Amino acid sequence: EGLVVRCIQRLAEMCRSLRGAARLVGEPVLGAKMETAATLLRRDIVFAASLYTQ
RNA sequence: UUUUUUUUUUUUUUUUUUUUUUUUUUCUCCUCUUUUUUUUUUUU
Repeated sequence: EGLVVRCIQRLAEMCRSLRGAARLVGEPVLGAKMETAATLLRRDIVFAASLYTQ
């Protein structure tokens, strides 16, 4: 479980980039399920990163 | 005996206004027959 988190943060970028395409076309049927996936993917272990973040 | 790297949720907020129910048409139009008109009066 070291490459799973990196695969996750690679997937979330393309799902964050499909919204701009659905908005460009004008088809929010997919642009809504991409927003739901984007909010359904964000966990807290992903953002842990380093020790002295803040 | 299968390594290394590929960032992410638009920036902004400390804008004035001194009025008053309604609202605006329809034309001139043959009234039939015992009458002058009776009348005081009293019991409410």
